[PDB]
Amino acid sequence: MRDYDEVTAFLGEWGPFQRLIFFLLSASIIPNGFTGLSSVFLIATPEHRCRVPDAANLSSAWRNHTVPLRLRDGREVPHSCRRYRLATIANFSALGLEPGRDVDLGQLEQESCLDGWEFSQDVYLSTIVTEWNLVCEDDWKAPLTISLFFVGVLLGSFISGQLSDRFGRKNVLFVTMGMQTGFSFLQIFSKNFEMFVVLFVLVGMGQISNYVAAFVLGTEILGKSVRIIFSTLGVCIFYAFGYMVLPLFAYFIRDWRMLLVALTMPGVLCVALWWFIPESPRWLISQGRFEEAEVIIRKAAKANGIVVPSTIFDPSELQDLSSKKQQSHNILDLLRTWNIRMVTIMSIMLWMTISVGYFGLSLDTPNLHGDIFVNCFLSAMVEVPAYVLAWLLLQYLPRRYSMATALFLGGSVLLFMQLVPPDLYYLATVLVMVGKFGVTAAFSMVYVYTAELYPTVVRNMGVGVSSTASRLGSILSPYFVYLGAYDRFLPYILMGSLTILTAILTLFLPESFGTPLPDTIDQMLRVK
Ligand code: NA
Repeated sequence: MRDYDEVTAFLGEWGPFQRLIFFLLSASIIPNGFTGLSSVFLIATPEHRCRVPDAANLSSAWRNHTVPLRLRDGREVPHSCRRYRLATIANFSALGLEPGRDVDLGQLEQESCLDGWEFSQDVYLSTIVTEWNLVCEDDWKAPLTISLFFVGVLLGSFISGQLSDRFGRKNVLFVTMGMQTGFSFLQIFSKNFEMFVVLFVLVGMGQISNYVAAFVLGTEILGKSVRIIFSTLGVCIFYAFGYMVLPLFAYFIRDWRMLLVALTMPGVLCVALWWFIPESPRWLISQGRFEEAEVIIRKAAKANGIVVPSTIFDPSELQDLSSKKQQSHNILDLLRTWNIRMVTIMSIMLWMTISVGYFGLSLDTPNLHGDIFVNCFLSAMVEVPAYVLAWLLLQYLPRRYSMATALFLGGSVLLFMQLVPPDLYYLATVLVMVGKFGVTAAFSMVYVYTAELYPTVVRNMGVGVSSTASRLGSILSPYFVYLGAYDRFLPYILMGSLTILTAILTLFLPESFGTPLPDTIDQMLRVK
């Protein structure tokens, strides 16, 4: 009995076919890059103050003091959710009494905005926050729509695998890419907040589905070695490239409708790949469609320029290939033994905390001091070296110390943020970027570490559980940034403390480097 990897070895690990599949599937991830974190610009909050109509007979003296003041960063700014009672202000404004002299501004009555907000346009022209006034009493609705986006991402992860197994990798890939672009485009015509949130949920469901489908297809077509490079550096780097390109558009386009129009344009180009990406021959063989798999294999061989007589490719054996034993599906197997139970709980906590930190640090860029566009670009740029370093470390160093050090650096750098004085405010940004670098590195390494820790019989189930925990952590991430209203540094304190605790936790996991991967739970390494 041969194996698929052994029968198709005559194609070679690298060449025009593998090069084209690799770069066409990796480039298909660029739309996933700027779509996920577009909330940084679509749902931004400009400066605002209580509106006052023009019908009030207020002189220039009162027109400068219609809103109470508050201190912020030492300086004073207008109150964002209160205004002096317009009836009372006008009552003696008409009579000629002057502000601050006759009537004490510290004793006047206050009321919430009855006529709306102003939403200064220094940086943004319009956002969904300005569109539907998601401020003050309704400010909690801004992080809710982001959480619902990640909820949709969560739900899409469950059904995408089953759907692609039932209907094929390419079909689901392109269908979900089409639905993601169609629903993202329809948001331009949103009529109310509810329609926008529902469409955002479906957008996230398609974004995850067309990411998982492309990942599976790429990992199934490519060879034994190029598979790991594609899985770890290809898609991640192209996602980072998309994330880096996201702020370049937002710099020129500052209207959420036009920004959505621009960000959805590249997704249309990805439809041109239908004639250049083949179906996974392994899946077709598993379906019994050996003729199509043979056709695709012969086309690939012709593309690579390898002469393929019967003595080097016999399609009869293609119908009688070996098949690996099914992995267990009962989730109880992960919790019926002490060691695997402890490992699973530690992996869940690790993945959830890393995801929470990674997304909280990415969503908090608009609040840092400096240019929001440059800060977003820097946040995206540091991911590339993080991925390269993660790959090199996994290639040459033990995972336990590598991840422990990465998490320690990331968590510790965030705690020092409160100590930076305003004279060197820019030192805060570099600390945040270093923390993002460390968190990205740890997030990249944790996948390979967890995949190595679990045995073959429950590897897929354990990785899936850890991924679901990571999705939950991502869902929770936007609410950590929301705490910035109640305290400027609380989100960083929380994320740093959790990252440090996770770093200490990593030192208790067993070390898989240099040890053969186990096949059964009894061969699983024992926790410290
Ligand atoms: Na994609």
